[PDB]
Amino acid sequence: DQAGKSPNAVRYHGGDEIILQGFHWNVVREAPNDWYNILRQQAATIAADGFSAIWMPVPWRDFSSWSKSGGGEGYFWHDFNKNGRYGSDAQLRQAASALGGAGVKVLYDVVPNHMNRGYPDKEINLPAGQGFWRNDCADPGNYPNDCDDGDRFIGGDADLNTGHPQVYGMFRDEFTNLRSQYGAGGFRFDFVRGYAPERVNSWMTDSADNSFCVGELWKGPSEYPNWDWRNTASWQQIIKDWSDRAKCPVFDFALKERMQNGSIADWKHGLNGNPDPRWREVAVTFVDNHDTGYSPGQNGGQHHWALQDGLIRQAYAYILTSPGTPVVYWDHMYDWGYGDFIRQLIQVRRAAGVRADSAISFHSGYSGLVATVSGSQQTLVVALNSDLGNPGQVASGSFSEAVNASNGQVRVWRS
Ligand SMILES: [Ca+2]
Ligand SMILES: [Ca+2]
Repeated sequence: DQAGKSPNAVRYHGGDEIILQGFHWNVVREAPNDWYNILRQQAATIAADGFSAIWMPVPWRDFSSWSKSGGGEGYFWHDFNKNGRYGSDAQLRQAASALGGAGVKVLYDVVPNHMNRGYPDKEINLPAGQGFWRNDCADPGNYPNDCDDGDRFIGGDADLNTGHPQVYGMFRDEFTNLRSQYGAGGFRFDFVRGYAPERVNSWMTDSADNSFCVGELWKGPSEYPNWDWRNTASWQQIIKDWSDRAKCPVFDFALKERMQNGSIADWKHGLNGNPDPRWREVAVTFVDNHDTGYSPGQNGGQHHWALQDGLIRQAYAYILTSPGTPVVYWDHMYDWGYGDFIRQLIQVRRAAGVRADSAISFHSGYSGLVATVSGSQQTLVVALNSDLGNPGQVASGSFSEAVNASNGQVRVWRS
């Protein structure tokens, strides 16, 4: 495990990570209070599967509820107290210790934008009029106000002024706490549209400068004001700009949007297919998450922007063999049976020495997606839903079949 910063000081931790998203949306309903125990017991497996890092659920306790229903998942926490719906503080430490022990870094999901303000019994009480809240200032709309330099969450009445010295300080100390007592190797920043990118850089600088970080910025061009450059920019340029300011890798929503709206050939338009390595290397690719995808149980979870089952293998084949840093959804790996297939690809990625900044070229004369990836050990030829007949039609060298699945729809060759 190589550990540096990118040539632009982006905290990609050597560009060699392979992340497991360690939960699904309904864990709190399906394995109530038992999730950390399950992870502790799976640690050896996760490690054996080839993951270098795991994205843990929000550790901050959440006892919210709303009604079809939800609550307690962590995105509406009331405290920094770890005795929540995923398990106890003690179980968390054991889980973290087991994962860290098996060689898997622990990335914690953190939610700095808002908190369950109205929760009666909480350890954190910030009064109104004092400037701790967004709503302490005039709230025109879902736009920055003087009390909050980002967008608001729903109504914006739970929005924190993360720029308030005492609020900034509060998060900063919790981040240090997670690192010193909960074995945090990094953080996944939730709803980065809600506060300044610069703040993420400060928090990282202050608490875990050399760790891995990733921000989730899900906001399309049409969501910015008409006069904003972003209103007419590509998905790639919007997320790249955030990454440049936060100095953290960013979820590849450009690739997700093409997976959802374009054809397989169009997948070459995510951040990760960018010809500039300074662009590609900060991309954190995924297929689905707790939000966009399905989850076992209750109403199939959230499924806000789910990838159809007929493209699941193709999607994994693509992210596991290409530039950027890939993320595997718990469910595809461990619930739905794609595990064996994902394991082979992880092995293929590792054997070829594919990293965040590896070069990728797309070949125009065949159907589907055809790409050549220059891994540091080997060259891979990837043909998805293609008529390509032999790897030699697009690349020089001697190739062996590495993967052949879904009736030739997924094919990978190594040099
Ligand atoms: Ca690394
Ligand atoms: Ca906000």
